Amino acid sequence: CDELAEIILSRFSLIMQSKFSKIFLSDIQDETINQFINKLYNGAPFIKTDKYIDPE
Amino acid sequence: NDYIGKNKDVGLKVELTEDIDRRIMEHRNRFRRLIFNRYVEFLPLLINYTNQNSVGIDFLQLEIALRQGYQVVVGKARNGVIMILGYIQSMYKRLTQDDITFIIPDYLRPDYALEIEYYDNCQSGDFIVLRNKPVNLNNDYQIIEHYCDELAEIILSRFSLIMQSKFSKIFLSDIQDETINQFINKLYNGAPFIKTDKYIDPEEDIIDLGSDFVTTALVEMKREYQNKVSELSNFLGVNSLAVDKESGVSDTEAKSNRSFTTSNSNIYLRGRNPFEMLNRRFNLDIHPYYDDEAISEMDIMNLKTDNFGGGKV
Amino acid sequence: NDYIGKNKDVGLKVELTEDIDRRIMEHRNRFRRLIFNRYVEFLPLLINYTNQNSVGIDFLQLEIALRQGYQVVVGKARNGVIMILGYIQSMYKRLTQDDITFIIPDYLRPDYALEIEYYDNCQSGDFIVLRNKPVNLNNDYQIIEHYCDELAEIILSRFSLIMQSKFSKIFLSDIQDETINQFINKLYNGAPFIKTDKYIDPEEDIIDLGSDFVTTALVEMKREYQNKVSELSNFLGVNSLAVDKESGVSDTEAKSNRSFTTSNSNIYLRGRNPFEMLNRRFNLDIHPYYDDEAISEMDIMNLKTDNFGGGKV
Amino acid sequence: CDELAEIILSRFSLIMQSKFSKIFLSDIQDETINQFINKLYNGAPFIKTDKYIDPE
Amino acid sequence: NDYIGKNKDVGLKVELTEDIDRRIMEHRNRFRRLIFNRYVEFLPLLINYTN
Amino acid sequence: MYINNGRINYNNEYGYRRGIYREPFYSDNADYNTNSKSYYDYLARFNGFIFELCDF
Amino acid sequence: YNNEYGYRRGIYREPFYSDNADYNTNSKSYYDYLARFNGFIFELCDF
Amino acid sequence: YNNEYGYRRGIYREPFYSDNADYNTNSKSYYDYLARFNGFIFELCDF
Amino acid sequence: SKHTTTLYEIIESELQRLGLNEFVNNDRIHFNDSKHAFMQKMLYFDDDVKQIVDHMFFKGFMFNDERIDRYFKESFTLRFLYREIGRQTVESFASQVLYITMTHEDYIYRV
Amino acid sequence: MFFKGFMFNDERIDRYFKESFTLRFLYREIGRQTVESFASQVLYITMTHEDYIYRV
Repeated sequence: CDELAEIILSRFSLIMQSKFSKIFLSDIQDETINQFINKLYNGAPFIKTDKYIDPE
Repeated sequence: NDYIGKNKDVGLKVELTEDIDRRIMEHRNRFRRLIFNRYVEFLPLLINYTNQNSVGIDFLQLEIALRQGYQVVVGKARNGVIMILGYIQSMYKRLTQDDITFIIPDYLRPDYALEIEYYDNCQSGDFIVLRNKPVNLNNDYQIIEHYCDELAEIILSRFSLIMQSKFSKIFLSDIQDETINQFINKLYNGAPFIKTDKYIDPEEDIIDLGSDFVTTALVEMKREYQNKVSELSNFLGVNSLAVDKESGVSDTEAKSNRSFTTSNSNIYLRGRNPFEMLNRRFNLDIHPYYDDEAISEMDIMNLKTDNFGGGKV
Repeated sequence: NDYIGKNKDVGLKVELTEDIDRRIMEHRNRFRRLIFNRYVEFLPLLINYTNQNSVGIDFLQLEIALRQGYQVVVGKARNGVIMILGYIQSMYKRLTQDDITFIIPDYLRPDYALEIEYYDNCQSGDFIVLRNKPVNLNNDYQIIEHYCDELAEIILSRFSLIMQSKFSKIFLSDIQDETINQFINKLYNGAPFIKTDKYIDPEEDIIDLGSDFVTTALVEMKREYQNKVSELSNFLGVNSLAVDKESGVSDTEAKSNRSFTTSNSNIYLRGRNPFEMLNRRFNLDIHPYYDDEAISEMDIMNLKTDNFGGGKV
Repeated sequence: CDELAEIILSRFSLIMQSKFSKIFLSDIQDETINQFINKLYNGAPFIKTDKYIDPE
Repeated sequence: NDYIGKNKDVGLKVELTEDIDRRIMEHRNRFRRLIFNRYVEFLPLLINYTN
Repeated sequence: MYINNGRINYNNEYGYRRGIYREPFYSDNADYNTNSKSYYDYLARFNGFIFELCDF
Repeated sequence: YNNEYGYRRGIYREPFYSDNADYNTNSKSYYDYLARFNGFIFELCDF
Repeated sequence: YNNEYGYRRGIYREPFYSDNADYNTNSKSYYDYLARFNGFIFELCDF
Repeated sequence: SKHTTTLYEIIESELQRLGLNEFVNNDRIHFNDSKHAFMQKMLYFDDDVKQIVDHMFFKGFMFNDERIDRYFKESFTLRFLYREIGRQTVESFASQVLYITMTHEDYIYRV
Repeated sequence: MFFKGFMFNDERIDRYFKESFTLRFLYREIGRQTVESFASQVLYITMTHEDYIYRV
């Protein structure tokens, strides 16, 4: 049970650690991001922006 | 000339991108509503009862009433025929027929009816009280609402990938270089050999624009869509465990838990347990079972041909 | 010499690109209309009934009327032969034949008919009332519209790939260099060995235009097209579960769910439940069943050869 | 149930996050994008532009 | 024309990101409650008796 | 768009009419499902007023 | 005129002579031009 | 006019003339502007 | 202007505050005057438009040289005539513009 | 219309520059919808590249 407890400690820590997110980098109050997220979350096959947002 | 709708003073319209975005959102909402409603219709039809010709119960109304949560009563009426009496209201001493809120015409109402009880080996009584589940801690419609949210989001992603995935061939040149129009005319029709000059540069001035997600995004999303539909069915009583056992699929092969979905189906089968009391009082054989199969023309032919069942994955 | 249609003063035509784009758009719209109308076309024929020779009932009109939403009345007329009496144009104590909105001729109108009810064990009555679905929360024709929109988008993408994917070989040289014409003539005909000089090197002056999407996009789009037509069929009653059980295709092998498509078919089979009331009243064996099979010459010969069915996946 | 609840947080956060869109980079009011998207979304086997907007 | 619910003076709403995060959190809590209650629901029915 | 007591004023009525069917968006009548047709049809709102103003 | 046999939609264009036209529209978009035109309609009524 | 025969939600806009407007909102955002407006409503009552 | 206002809208609003009218003018109505219209005025960078810009965007920041100031602010207001301000309000956008101007004042002077 | 009230000091420079501009784009469709937005962009480009145009 000592060997089983350690594995569960590692297995549970991996569950809580494994959480994914999408991170947008921009100026701290650039209201384009909020508009961009609103389009992206909903359906948006095509989004038009400028060169300065640099999606890649 | 060409046809367009009669002029209706509507004002200016938003561009095509906004139209497409609203169409995708409306498609997602419509799909969520459709699937929730369809599961609501499918729910009452899951459990079916054998030997329906024995008594005049009209089992479909019974199942519908049970699924909406009523405490339905079935028993013998003044005719002497077993039928759905009125539902019991409010309260969960033997019920002396004054507690039934009858729904039958007035002449078919027993003057003296007693609930069949497990004391006395169910050998005396008149009616039976049925409940949807033996112990109920969940609103079954909340489970459907829980997973339709997850199904709506996947469809929103799956439909957005369909509208996004459109390919085109793009020619780069001067804005009115009439060579391109000639070049496209040859290329679209049959043209094994086309002769041009060095300045058109086919390797880099002609660029193919693709979805970039057709290979992986479309395939992986349907896999996750079918997972969510699988989890919704297993959570409720919906199952295909009879066929799964014959085919030989496994828990690892088919991403589901047989033991979990088996017990969920038992929740409603054991809810119809009071039918054993009816089977014991009057000599009848009414046993609930899961309506696994919708009979088919091939199934009817297969039974006659004796070539029925089988198939190993 | 050549033939050309008589001069029609239509004006000036737009270029090939605009004509091709309009043709693709009309093709997409035409496909959407065709598939929606085809599904509406073969919707009534999904369910079929056995022992049609027992009663003069005209099952085809019955199914069409049920699908359109009517509440068809089936019962015995003055001739004494079971048929389709008129529908009921009212929302849903015994129906007394006054509520029936007759469509049969005058001489077939019963003077006194009573609905068969589950009281008295369906042993008395003259007619029954059928409805398309037991619980009716969703519009079937809307489900077809929801998926025909997703199928129409794929055909736009699939057809745009066929038109785009045209291959040709381009020769780069001087705009009137006659060495190209002699080169193409030799190359197109048989020419194992061609002799030129260094100023036209095939490594760079001869390039090829390719779709760049034939390897992947044509396969993936069709695979996604087959999913939506499969998702649409499973959502409705359309299924092939009788064959799938014999072959042994698993839940993950064919990207679909069995429990979902089984219960969907059960909505319409259980909708024809009142036909059980006819059997008890007049001794008859009429049971609905999904029409899973179209009779073939091979099948008729397979019956006599005794070799029917089999196989595995 | 505590370990199953953490997974659903991670599984559902992946469904909401995983939304695909195609971004066009150009000038903020360049009308060539609107004509491009309209052609691309509808059927358009062949599109003609110039070098100043390269799809690569 | 368009339909919108009757004006309710609720105040100012937080942005889409906060709403989505709260929705995900409530979804997780709801699933935990549902599965725990379902296991408690079908626990009594595991064992059955003959005759 | 009417002359009352010898004075002409243009009032913009906003009578609301709602149709049951959504616009098909796939019929051949809606060519390209673009914006321009709306702009073309907007200016027809002023035809009656223009004629009455010319007469006045 | 517009005589024809086939029913290909919206591919035939007709040339015409535009004797006069004023492109001086004092707005940044067609929407703002139409708004300015509504204002001008009101003030023309007043005038 | 707003006559419609096909219903699509929220894609049609109508121009209008904005005779007057004041964009000089001494606040860093709409939220703080509304807070300032509450304060100003109390001050205006007193005045 | 689908999200926030454009520079043209703010300048037009301030010009309307000043009391100017583009149509009726001096008892003769012109739809597109080409002299008093708000457009063809912010493009020629009239004195009123320069005062408005100096009041709102570059809050009281003026280069010593007159021609440098005029050309720099004309370029700024011409480049972003129809663009929408990034921030929620015009004060935050004005503060950002003023900061960027002050930080690069030496490069502007030399260039 | 396009270079709204903008003239270079020299007559020859101004004439040659503006005529080369109106020749290179004689048959090109106009960007940015309305004329005035395009005129503003052209004026911005000219005022920005004044020194280079003058010396070239």
